[PDB]
Amino acid sequence: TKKDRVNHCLTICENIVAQSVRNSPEFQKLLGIAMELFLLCSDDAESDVRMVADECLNKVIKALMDSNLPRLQLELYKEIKKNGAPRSLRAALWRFAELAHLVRPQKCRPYLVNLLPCLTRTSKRPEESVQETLAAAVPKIMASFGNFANDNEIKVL
Repeated sequence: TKKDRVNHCLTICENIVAQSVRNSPEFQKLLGIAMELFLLCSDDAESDVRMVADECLNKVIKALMDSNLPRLQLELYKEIKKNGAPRSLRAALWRFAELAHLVRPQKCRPYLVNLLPCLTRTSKRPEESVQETLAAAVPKIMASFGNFANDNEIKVL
């Protein structure tokens, strides 16, 4: 049934964006649980649950980019590292490729080293939907991180 999941998503979404403090550790615990909730709902059989969780990811990202990118991008990476179902993987992949230009020079080297194993796993997959998302993601990820690579890391890619 769509109604239970739609109402749960929209409730968690509205609770997180309406909260003004945006900086406590308990808010970051709740935020991780919401990124897990919406990226799970991105894979649901019911099309309304997918559409709502996509709108909730886009809302909660744009509501928090001034305050919590260093956890929004961590949870999107924690989904790409799992190598899961096509929809939840894609729902993290294209979002992480948008947010890649906002990452600090202080963290580009860590994120590249952590993403090379993900990029060389997601490249193996038979799904043309995942491969067409990866074709949009690589040009944006490498424009953000490609100066932080060693020559051997480029060759492995």
